[PDB]
Amino acid sequence: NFMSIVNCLMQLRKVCNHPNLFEVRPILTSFVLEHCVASDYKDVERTLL
DNA sequence: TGCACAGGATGTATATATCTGACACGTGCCTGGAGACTAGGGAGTAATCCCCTTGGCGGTTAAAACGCGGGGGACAGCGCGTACGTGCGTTTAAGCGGTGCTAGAGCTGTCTACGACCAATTGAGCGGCCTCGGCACCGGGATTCTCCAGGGCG
Repeated sequence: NFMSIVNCLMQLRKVCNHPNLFEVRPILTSFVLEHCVASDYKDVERTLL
């Protein structure tokens, strides 16, 4: 359509000037890995103790 | 003389034959069950067109949203007294057993108006249209209507 062209270009025009595209830059927090392999051996430590 | 006893003279729950009421079982005539013919009413499709959306920038306005003062009205506390709450004896009248009736409730033939079912006309009622006089909104101005400050009065 003629509307899809304009609405598709408004996102590039929402970029080139400033990153207005939702402008989400990750805060770069660390990884979320919850396993903590030693916790799996915690029970074995309890039984042996 | 004062006293215990042996038997009659009354009660009383106890056990037995007896009187309603309701559940249980055996019928036969107006119901249902079912078989066939008709057919128009229901399931299915081919355009269609028509108002209803798609997505989001801005500019501006009217409506929504927040914020504080305090004024009056909701609301707690408390005393009063008369208006029902509670308890007696005394009365009028419904409950109930039983009775003589009837006049209106209730099931059944006759036919006869009289409304169900079906062609032919049309005209009065419905789709379409295009105006103007009543209607929408607001100024002008008079009128009322409430709000606040003495002050004459306690």
